[PDB]
Amino acid sequence: MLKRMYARVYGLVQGVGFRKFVQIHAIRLGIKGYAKNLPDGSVEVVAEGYEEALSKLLERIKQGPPAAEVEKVDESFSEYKGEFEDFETY
Repeated sequence: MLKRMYARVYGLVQGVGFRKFVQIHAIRLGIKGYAKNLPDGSVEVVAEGYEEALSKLLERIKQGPPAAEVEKVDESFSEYKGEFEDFETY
């Protein structure tokens, strides 16, 4: 069940190891896509992979790394486009 998952992460989420934490867990789970800093201070994640893997990554995203303080994750699921070959951070 390949899917694409979009996640917007609000809170104390920049300067705290967030993008690397998502990347590591994505690589561990076989997920491709990206985690990106946004100018407003939040982070966005686009992830493609099997549903079960995406759900595991979502759980990680909601927690964040130890220095993060996640206020809310907004997520949305949609069709897998097979757009990515790696998991990148920007």
